[PDB]
Amino acid sequence: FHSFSFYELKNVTNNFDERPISVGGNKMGEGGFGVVYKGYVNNTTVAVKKLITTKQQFDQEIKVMAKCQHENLVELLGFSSDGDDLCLVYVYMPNGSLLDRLSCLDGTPPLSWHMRCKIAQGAANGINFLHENHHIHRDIKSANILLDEAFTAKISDFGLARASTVMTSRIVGTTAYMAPEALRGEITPKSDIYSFGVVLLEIITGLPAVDEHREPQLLLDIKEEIEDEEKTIEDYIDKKMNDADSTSVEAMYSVASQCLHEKKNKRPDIKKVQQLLQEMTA
Ligand SMILES: NC(=O)c1cnc(Nc2ccc3c(c2)CC(=O)N3)cc1NCc1ccccc1
Repeated sequence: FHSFSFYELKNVTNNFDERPISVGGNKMGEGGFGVVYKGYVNNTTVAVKKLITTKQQFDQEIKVMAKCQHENLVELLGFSSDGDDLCLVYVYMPNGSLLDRLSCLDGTPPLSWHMRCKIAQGAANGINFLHENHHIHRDIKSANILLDEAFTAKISDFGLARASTVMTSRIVGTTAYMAPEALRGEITPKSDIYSFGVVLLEIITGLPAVDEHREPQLLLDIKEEIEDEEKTIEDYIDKKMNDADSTSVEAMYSVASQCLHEKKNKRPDIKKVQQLLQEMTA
């Protein structure tokens, strides 16, 4: 890819400025894995991820990348195994995460239904490619669907991804998005489909998967509220959009509801998901 040299990265991220971008700093975000900073490497704006158990998820991401190169996956430009810390250099996504755009973080406009259908279709192509190449993401969520200049969906965080049903003791991912069997230890591509279903619900509603001050706290519980005839998806539609037509909204929910099949084998495969998502627009 490119070994970069820790000192070039330290330099281009203003000595890894802890100050947020908001105040003119370099810190973009965090996560248990490490801090992500904005850098400037030869006119190119980059995203530099500086990393409980000490070099795992590093060589994992490096291996999953190189293997995986699709227009719906974030591209890794380099790494840095020298100096003082383990860094990874990805392409800077100017339109941040889908979670950010759905929540209108930092006064951005609300995504239209048109944009949301491109984002769903695109993210499905990315999962498709990953599954075609026998990889299971294990953390499909809206925070992990990044958006470029043209609002193309790019799937991120492959440090947990596994080559493909096997059970495990170290259970990882984001609950609220996690499939019931994934919460039990089952490593399966079917879990990725379930987690995508939660993302479609987030796209439709504009509601985050989990909200402690909301009833229900878990967004997947609204699927039960809808199915138990109490309400309709039309009552949950993101009011922050002028172009969401009930016919395609119901079509997305139909897909989301199929993904959110509690029984792993009853869920559609990513290819079925892609063709139903294509159908919705065409
Ligand atoms: N506009 C933005 O805020 C923004 C710009 N560029 C990004 N690049 C990027 C690409 C691949 C990967 C990562 C970041 C982290 C990783 O693991 N892979 C991510 C962004 N937001 C989401 C974001 C995610 C994590 C931390 C801070 C921020």
